Amino acid sequence: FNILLATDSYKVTHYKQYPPNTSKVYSYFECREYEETVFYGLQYILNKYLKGKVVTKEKIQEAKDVYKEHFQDDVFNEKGWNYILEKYDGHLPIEIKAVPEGFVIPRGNVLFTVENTDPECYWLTNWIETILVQSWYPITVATNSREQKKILAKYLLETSGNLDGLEYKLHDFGYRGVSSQETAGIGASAHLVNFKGTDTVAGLALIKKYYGTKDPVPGYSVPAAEHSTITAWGKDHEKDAFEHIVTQFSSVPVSVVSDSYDIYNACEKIWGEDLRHLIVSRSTQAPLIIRPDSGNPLDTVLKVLEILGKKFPVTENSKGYKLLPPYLRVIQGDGVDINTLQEIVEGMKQKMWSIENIAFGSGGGLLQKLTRDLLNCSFKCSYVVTNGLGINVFKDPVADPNKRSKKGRLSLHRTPAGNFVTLEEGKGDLEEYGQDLLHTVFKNGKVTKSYSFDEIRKNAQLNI
Amino acid sequence: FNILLATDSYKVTHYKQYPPNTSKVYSYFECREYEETVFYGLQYILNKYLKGKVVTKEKIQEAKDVYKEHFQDDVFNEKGWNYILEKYDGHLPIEIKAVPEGFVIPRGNVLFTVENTDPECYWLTNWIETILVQSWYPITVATNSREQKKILAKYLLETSGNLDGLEYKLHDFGYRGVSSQETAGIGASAHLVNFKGTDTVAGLALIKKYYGTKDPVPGYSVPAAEHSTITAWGKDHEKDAFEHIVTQFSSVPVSVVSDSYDIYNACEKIWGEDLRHLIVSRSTQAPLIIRPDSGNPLDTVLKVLEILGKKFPVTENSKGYKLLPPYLRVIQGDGVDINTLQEIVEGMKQKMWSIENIAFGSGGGLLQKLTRDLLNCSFKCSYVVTNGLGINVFKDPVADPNKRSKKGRLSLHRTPAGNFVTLEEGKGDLEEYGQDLLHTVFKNGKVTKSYSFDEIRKNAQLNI
Ligand SMILES: NC(=O)c1ccc[n+]([C@@H]2O[C@H](COP(=O)(O)O)[C@@H](O)[C@H]2O)c1
Ligand SMILES: NC(=O)c1ccc[n+]([C@@H]2O[C@H](COP(=O)(O)O)[C@@H](O)[C@H]2O)c1
Ligand code: BEF
Ligand code: BEF
Ligand SMILES: [Mg+2]
Ligand SMILES: [Mg+2]
Ligand SMILES: [Mg+2]
Ligand SMILES: [Mg+2]
Repeated sequence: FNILLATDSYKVTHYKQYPPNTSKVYSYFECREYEETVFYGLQYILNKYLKGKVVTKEKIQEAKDVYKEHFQDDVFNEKGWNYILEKYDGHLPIEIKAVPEGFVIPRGNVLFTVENTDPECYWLTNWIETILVQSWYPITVATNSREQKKILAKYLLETSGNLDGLEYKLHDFGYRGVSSQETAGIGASAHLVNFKGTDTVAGLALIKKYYGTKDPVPGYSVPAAEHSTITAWGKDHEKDAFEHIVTQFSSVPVSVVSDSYDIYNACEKIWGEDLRHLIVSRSTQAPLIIRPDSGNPLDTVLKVLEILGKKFPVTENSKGYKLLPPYLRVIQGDGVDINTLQEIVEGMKQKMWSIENIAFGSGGGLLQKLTRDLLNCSFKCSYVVTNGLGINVFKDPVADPNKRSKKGRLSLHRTPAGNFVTLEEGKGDLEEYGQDLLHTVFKNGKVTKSYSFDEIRKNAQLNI
Repeated sequence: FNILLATDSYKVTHYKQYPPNTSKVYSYFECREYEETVFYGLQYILNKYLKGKVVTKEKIQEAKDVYKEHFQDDVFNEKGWNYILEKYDGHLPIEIKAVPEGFVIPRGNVLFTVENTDPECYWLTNWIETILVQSWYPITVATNSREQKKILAKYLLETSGNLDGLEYKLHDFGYRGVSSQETAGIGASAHLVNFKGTDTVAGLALIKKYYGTKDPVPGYSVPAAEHSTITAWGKDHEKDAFEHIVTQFSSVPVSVVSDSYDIYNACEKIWGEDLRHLIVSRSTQAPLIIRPDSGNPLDTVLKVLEILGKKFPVTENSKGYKLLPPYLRVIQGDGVDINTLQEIVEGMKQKMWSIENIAFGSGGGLLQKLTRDLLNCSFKCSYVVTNGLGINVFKDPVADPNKRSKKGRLSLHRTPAGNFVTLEEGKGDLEEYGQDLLHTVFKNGKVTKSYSFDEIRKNAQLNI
């Protein structure tokens, strides 16, 4: 990896465009006005890409040669990058201040700020915009995952009276549905801020290396079938497949995809009659988890539950909702996103089925069908010093007040009512709102403040 | 990177679920029934992740330790992975056959197949489903980018009579808007199959390393301002910023973002009056490219063109469409996706403006706002050998015929009319349809057939 080649091309040309005698460029990231966002993922970027000796003679030469062809011209700031190599042993003279990871902050607040610590390196602040702005992704995954946790918590509490099992109710199925291995690890880690169930194994190593947990692993899975392991037996032998699988995994939970040919026949006849003896004998710690995977998600879940309710001994819990026996559960992992998850739990509640009975899997909805524009994430210069004079700067496009940016040096504060406010124009310096909540997390090539994954999870808890 | 940790967790458990006495599992990828897809990106995955010694004693131990905690149980196929290590020096006994990269194939056709070449490794075929299915991403980017190229070609031809400059009409702005550095390189390389202009520098090294071009670089950029380089001058000094910037880049094309405060004022008064003398003196090879970046994209483009056409001499080309002088062009890089791109070129055509006048930048629309479901990309087992007998297998869920998969051994053929057909059930063996278009690209740890990026671009060309 070469940081000289990890920016938007145009930024290679910007050192020639700032006002002469500019000594400081100061910029900030916000999720510009999903009312609150989980701040998560900057620490991964600081450690993997920004800290330590990130400039060498070889990387400068590599970049020089690439840009000469890419621009068909010499624009590359060879001298400026060489200055960093010679003066600072290739450590970036940058200071980044940030809200603690895991913090849940309303939209429109400063989340981190970036500025150069050497006047010669005024151009460096925005060089690294591109790489820092990618923090949008773990923020957005963590935020959207937490929003689904809120929905699940509301309905689980209402239909059952407690939150038991909540952290296992939304399982990450998105490894194949993301755009890369690196994205899989980042997104899966962001989901694990809120939940514990994951099939996206890449998330584990990332958390272990960059954040750390008291537990050996931050997430867990269970054995589960896929269509190849059912259909390989042949269409006439779906029962033999089911029997073999539950018997191989007789003492741990096992998920078995049941819709290869006819989900309703599988539930009613195969599970509900032919193999019923192998289900009712299972432990509470080792249920069969039936997995439909096609059809209208709500309609399918309701009909599956109706079928099972007729074949197995249903109880009524203390809230008056129906509950399958403890050895039998359902997981819906097709077509799941925040919208359909809401539709399913509401439809279940309306038909008097406890949310205890169900869990969800989600792949693309969880890790891929998200963009930087969902929380309007963006990074802008708000302050410059030119000719020794500090100036508060901003953009304010006539036709889109939504793209208006903040002015001057920024700080994040608690209000007297304990909400958040971002103070502009250096007004934090007046101290009418107590101390700035941002902390220096990176300075001159070093990570200066860090959070464990356990701390992040605590910061990210729901109010309930 | 450890390929034992690069699968969906449940696949770790599948070796215990297939029918006993299974010696072969054979699987295929399709973009299940955007009528045609550009096949691109597999060669990256083969080289980066699948080839050579990918199993070691250490990687086996690491996976074993991780999975023991992840599953709270010892389900991991240590023996099976050890067998590959000892027998094949850690090289995967897998054969993959694929349509050539760059090929443009209608939906619902086999694009590649995967099978194990050693009966002991029947479980391996689908172990690597997760990593191979990520090919959805470069396929989908390449395909969506090419569809935008078709729109641009149609309107450019209609309004100008030719396709000159077509390959520079859609510029990749997506580096900050994708989910990771790795995704940035993959996505950017896929866009470069169709176009030559990019700010996502990461795409260049990926192409150079995995594909190769005769040209020094596969993509190019031009100097361009951003809001920090304009706003840093202070609000009252926008004209000074513009002047400094066009003067710094007087002999190459230069893009200058013009909407920091009031795009219409900037066009009519700053460029069109105060600095007009610095614009009309510019070369045809070094135009000013004015960049709006806010507002309704269609309304804004049209109003900018109207303003400019009143301040600069406009000609009428041989097709009857209005053309700005050659030293002046516009780039619209906000809110651009395939739908808004079509709306803008159509709106322009209606107001009699040549598409020669305009180019586009697109970030999230081009590289992030895409999912595996756009082309319905899926990987399924279609054939297995159990007890020495081959059986054709498939899923066919009752409530969604769209998830029905193909049966048996597959092959891809030209039809007598020159179209494509996927033959099922090993019917390609009858040779009634000319030769199979799938070629072995990977076998037993070796990449056996490779394509240059130049060949891919040729394969992916538009008809016209
Ligand atoms: N453990 C599992 O059951 C498991 C794991 C990974 C993916 N999947 C598949 O993921 C699909 C959902 O993916 P999307 O949410 O990306 O559409 C489901 O159809 C499911 O079959 C299932
Ligand atoms: N060379 C350039 O002009 C350039 C490069 C990269 C990103 N951008 C910015 O990208 C934004 C578009 O990004 P999205 O398409 O992801 O929304 C534009 O508003 C533009 O300012 C511009
Ligand atoms: F494994 Be099935 F095709 F979702
Ligand atoms: F650089 Be601008 F804020 F698009
Ligand atoms: Mg599925
Ligand atoms: Mg912009
Ligand atoms: Mg934007
Ligand atoms: Mg699917």
